[PDB]
Amino acid sequence: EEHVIIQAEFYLNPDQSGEFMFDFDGDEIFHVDMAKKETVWRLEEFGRFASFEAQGALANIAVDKANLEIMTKRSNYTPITNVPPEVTVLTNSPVELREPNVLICFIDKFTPPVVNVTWLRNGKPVTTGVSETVFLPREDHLFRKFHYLPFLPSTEDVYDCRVEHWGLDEPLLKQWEF
Amino acid sequence: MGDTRPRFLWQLKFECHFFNGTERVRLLERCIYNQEESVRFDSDVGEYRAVTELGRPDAEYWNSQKDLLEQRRAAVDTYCRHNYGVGESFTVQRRVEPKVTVYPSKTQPLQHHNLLVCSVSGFYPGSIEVRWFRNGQEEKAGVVSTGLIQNGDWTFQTLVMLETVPRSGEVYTCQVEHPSVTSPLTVEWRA
Amino acid sequence: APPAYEKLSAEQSPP
Repeated sequence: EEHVIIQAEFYLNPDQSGEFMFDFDGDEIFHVDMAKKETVWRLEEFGRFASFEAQGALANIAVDKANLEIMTKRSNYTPITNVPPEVTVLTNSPVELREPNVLICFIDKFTPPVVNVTWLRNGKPVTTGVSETVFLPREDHLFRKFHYLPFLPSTEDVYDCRVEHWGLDEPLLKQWEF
Repeated sequence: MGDTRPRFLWQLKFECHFFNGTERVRLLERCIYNQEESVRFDSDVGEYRAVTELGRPDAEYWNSQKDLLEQRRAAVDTYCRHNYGVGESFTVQRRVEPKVTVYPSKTQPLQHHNLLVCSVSGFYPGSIEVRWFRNGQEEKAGVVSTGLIQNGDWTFQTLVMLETVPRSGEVYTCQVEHPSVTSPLTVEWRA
Repeated sequence: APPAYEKLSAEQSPP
């Protein structure tokens, strides 16, 4: 195997959440924002190199939605078994005091694709400059997701990636500090 | 979180696997209900096959449609090879050089011992080899690697540590081999 | 008209 390109989609009830995305060797090329009906490129340059008509993704999602309901009944209404996430927090480069860096919260091997993630600095939520990915596919059919927090290293700051998922009995908090 | 109502999930995946560029291409289409893969279309098989009893109805219905079966059989060219070519220049050919630094761990649990750290980051693709040397002789023991970490942003990192008992004069070298560079990258730490 | 990624269409299931 030299490379793998995967067109992955899903529809989830009763949340009525759908997703359409392409990835290359585990990295997302793009996904379609269902609300804004538009292709969202993982790296900005991709959209200057290629294109994707979002409408077609919506078409597929509609079919996925109709097939889920069909499959829900065909299975004698069998629900999914929640698999809680494995969470880790790392910086993307070695940390140097007062040198801009980025904290990455890796949320892995969980299902269904619904999760609540919050970055905490010394216990209080931080939303400044944060970002995140949509749900990425896995060979075992569970999901991956990443959250990011740019920050300025300090000897005084303590950070936590707070994660809630139906497979967890309480919020999971993974901390990191210089 | 609240809302413990039962959830029902459906996934549709089309995997295009490429070997030696596009000389060998395989399309693996798979349907997954919750966590169970129920039906698939493997280009190496030519038709839909039920993985579990749940998918039998779809395999039958889908295999009944001849035009669908034909487009699927030619997908390896109209879909897989097509998309592979669309991004070949900025994906398969993407190459970002690692940034390598060596430093002693800020946490040393043992006197007379020095846990050395080789940080390798911001690289792409993920294929890489990191080795430690002591006076130019490869250290095959006492090495701890965090493993390959995919950052989610088309970039990778990896951390490789070396357990050492340093004696003055020794030269420790972290060597990195990656497709982005022609000759190994080396960074040394002197005892 | 930059090269376009092409999708494979989802097939409708029977009951």
